[PDB]
Amino acid sequence: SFVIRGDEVRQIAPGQTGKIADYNYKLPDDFTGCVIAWNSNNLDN
Amino acid sequence: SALGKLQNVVNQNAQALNTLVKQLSSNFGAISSVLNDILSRLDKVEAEVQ
Repeated sequence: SFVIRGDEVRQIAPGQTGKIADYNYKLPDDFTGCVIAWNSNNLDN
Repeated sequence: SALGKLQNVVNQNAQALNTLVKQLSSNFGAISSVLNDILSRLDKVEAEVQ
């Protein structure tokens, strides 16, 4: 569980690259699982 | 040309090995036949498909 800006979500996938994938959170190239996301402006900071 | 049977064994062994080496240069539909191009031009998820 984490919060990011909405544009970064495209990096939350097996074998991806970019700022989040390089420096915060990465999935293995053979990941088994689900990625779930939503806009949360009640937290908008 | 009297020994054409023995010269055929020599020629067929050479032709088969030359074809086996030449087939390294073919694409087979891949982006390049050079394996280090694919690994340097593409990210892993695309490179493994190529």
